[PDB]
Amino acid sequence: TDANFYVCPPPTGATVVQFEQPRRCPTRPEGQNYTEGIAVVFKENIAPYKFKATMYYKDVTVSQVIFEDRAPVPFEEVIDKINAKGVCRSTAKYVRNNLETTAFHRDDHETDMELKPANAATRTSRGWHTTDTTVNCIVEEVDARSVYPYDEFVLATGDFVYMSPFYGYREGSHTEHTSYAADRFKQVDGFYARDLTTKARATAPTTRNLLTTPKFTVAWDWVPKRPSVCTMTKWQEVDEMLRSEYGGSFRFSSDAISTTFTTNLTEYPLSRVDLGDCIGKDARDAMDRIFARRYNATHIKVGQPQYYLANGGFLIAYQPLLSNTLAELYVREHLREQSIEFARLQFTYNHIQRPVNDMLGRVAIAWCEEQNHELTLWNEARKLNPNAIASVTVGRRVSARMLGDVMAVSTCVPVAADNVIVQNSMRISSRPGACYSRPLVSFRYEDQGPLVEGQLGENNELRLTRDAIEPCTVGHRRYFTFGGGYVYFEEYAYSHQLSRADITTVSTFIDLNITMLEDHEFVPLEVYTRHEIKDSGLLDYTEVQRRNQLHDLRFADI
Amino acid sequence: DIQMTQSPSSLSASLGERVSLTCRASQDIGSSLNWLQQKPDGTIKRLIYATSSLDSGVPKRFSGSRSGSDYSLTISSLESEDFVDYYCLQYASSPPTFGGGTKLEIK
Amino acid sequence: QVQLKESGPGLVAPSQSLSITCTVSGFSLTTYGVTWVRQPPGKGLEWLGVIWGDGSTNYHSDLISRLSITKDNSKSQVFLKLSSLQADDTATYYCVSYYGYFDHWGQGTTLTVSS
Ligand SMILES: *[C@@H]1O[C@H](CO)[C@@H](O[C@@H]2O[C@H](CO)[C@@H](O[C@@H]3O[C@H](CO)[C@@H](O)[C@H](O)[C@@H]3O)[C@H](O)[C@H]2NC(C)=O)[C@H](O)[C@H]1NC(C)=O
Ligand SMILES: *[C@@H]1O[C@H](CO)[C@@H](O[C@@H]2O[C@H](CO)[C@@H](O)[C@H](O)[C@H]2NC(C)=O)[C@H](O)[C@H]1NC(C)=O
Ligand SMILES: *[C@@H]1O[C@H](CO)[C@@H](O)[C@H](O)[C@H]1NC(C)=O
Ligand SMILES: *[C@@H]1O[C@H](CO)[C@@H](O)[C@H](O)[C@H]1NC(C)=O
Repeated sequence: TDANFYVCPPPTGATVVQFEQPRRCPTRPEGQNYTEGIAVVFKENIAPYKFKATMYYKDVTVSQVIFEDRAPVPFEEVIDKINAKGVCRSTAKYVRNNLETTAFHRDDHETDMELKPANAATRTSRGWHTTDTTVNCIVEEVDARSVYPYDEFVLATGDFVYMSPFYGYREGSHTEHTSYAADRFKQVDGFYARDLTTKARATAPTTRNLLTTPKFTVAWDWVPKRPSVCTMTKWQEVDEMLRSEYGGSFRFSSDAISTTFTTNLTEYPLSRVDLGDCIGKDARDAMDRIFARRYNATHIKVGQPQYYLANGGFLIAYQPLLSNTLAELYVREHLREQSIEFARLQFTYNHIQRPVNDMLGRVAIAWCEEQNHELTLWNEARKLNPNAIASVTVGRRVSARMLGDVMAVSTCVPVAADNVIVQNSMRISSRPGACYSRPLVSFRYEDQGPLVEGQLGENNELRLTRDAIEPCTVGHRRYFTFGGGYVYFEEYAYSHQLSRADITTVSTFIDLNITMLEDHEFVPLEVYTRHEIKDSGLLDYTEVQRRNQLHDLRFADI
Repeated sequence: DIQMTQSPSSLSASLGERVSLTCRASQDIGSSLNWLQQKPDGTIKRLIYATSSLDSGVPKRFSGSRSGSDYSLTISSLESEDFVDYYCLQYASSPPTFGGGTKLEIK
Repeated sequence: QVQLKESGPGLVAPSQSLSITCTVSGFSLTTYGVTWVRQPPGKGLEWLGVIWGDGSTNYHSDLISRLSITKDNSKSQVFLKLSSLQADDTATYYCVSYYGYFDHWGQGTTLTVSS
């Protein structure tokens, strides 16, 4: 078998995911009225609306070697030159030194030229341009997303558009939010699209919107707003959650959520809203399902469920429970007082509540300490390799990088293994003494498509930039992941390919049956007579920490 | 779901008389409300959209407005053809729901 | 300009599966959706479902178990399906586009369920 390759692009920042941090676990339990039970937490339905938008812009530069900037394209040029004929006007207008100025392509004359598809781009992010003073016209199709407020929508490039995607004039959408002058927007009725790759023209009309931002022109199809779905969505069904009362506020804790919620001790009147049919129905249905799964044989329900609004925008549904052993103590004590109703009886017998408070207290503290141990370790690995940590946290291969203290994320494009080829050598002939640290690769996004140049990354990743170069060494030997198996390289030359099952695996935590042997270092004689560094494998943490120390010494020498 | 209540179920008026209808929503729907008209043969036509925005080519006599949680439709002068069915419709929350309907008859 | 026309059997037996196709022109189905509405004899209108530009669809809670809608973008036709038809299913079905919110409506087809 062979795994699919991935060409992960660099995220621009359209999607930023903050990540949780450690907490202050109490040294000794202090919460009152401890109790276990089932819970279902609901998150605010952000209602993400995704759509594709076309971006237009031009580039202008001076041939003397200066003054390079970007500017948008007017509306008439997009709907007449580009839409009707797929061509861009040669002349371009811009502001230079706070003064109106113009330019032309090679200063030839006022003419028109057709647009051509981008050389590499992506199959899902098609783009076009007029050329691979100088003027260039560029048109690109990118994705866009909007949230419940629908006041702004972010493009795939990371730039926000302060305007509602549903704004228009066809269906009285003038009331929609907008932050641009009336002269900066235009809507066309009966508009027909034209795929520049084929120029076959659209088959049916689609009203098109057009906006001109200070840096580019954006256009998207105006679609009526869909009916609003339920305002809340099930975030996660908690199998077990402990509730504690302290400081006039409840405290909910779990082992899987890794977060503590706080409420005002008053049940939110869910009945006040007619959405109970969406939340009350889904919530109650989950309580019985979880209860029948494991609590039907050992626990008993205590009254009807409860709903509370927690800090951060979460709605927590609750169903307090108590073990059969604790139930025996309550009924036994109740019989003494008599000389069946668990509600309005729990927390009454202080002597019976004293041991359970301490018992459940250790469980809550244990989860908090364990979660802090995992959170601090997870956060460190996240900074060390956001690609692997981001991919596992979402269940699919994903690209990500840290934009300071927040992590930007984007999706990766997969490519089949039969569409990639690896070069036979990793040495660069342009300059001796330097060679690529990883094998070079050439591939195509799809079968029969154009070939592109790139470099092999980690975990079948395909890098579009060939920059992983390093001073070369003697006795080189490395294994690189390539599809299902591995590709072996020695002395910066392709040797052969081997499968995944041809190498010893240590899947288990501890394996003492490794038939290892005392390796004897064998260095070529050129290391002594020519003083050329010998191979040392990838840099260990101390090696990189020690390697930069030498750089400081070299700088001091200089 | 949002339930729409239309009143009156029926109305009596003379030719050229000024009449008005009212439709109330159980929950807030904003300006997302439309008024429809059905011909005797079953043909359905839209009169007012998005709360008081006259439809393309609709007669000027038709109109609409909002008053708090109550939405209404008004006809300046009634013609012999306007004596047909009318229904209020909302589309703010899923699923869209129609009103109880109103029939206009001669007085 | 936009127009919609329905096409169905007109008469069907109870407990069988219904099939109606609505031909629409004036807008692309790849970007805009189509809604279905019915009206039994003497009663008001009733919403059935809707199919947006994408493959997503929404159905009424009283007909989700039996209602099903599909489409073809090349032919600009939307297929309506309804299984396990009862006696009260007799009603005039209409297909209403989303070029607007509910701007254009079709003529409608009168369907009757009886053996
Ligand atoms: C738990 O209860 C506290 C205390 O009642 C809630 O905090 C209170 O929240 C309200 C809004 O819900 C705040 O009122 C607003 O405050 C400012 C002026 O302070 C102003 O923007 C508005 O005119 C309005 O009055 C109120 O100040 C605030 N009180 C305190 C002491 O912070 C809290 O929201 C409740 N939490 C939950 C999760 O239900
Ligand atoms: C733990 O729960 C018990 C039972 O609800 C609370 O004791 C009651 O408190 C109310 C006021 O909140 C009094 O009117 C009752 O008389 C108390 N006793 C009973 C038997 O209901 C107790 O306050 C809770 N503990 C904390 C720390 O809030
Ligand atoms: C709980 O267990 C009892 C005893 O076996 C059984 O009769 C009952 O159906 C169970 N209830 C649920 C909801 O699983
Ligand atoms: C090899 O594995 C066997 C079990 O298969 C184990 O008992 C034995 O100790 C292992 N030998 C070494 C040297 O680790």
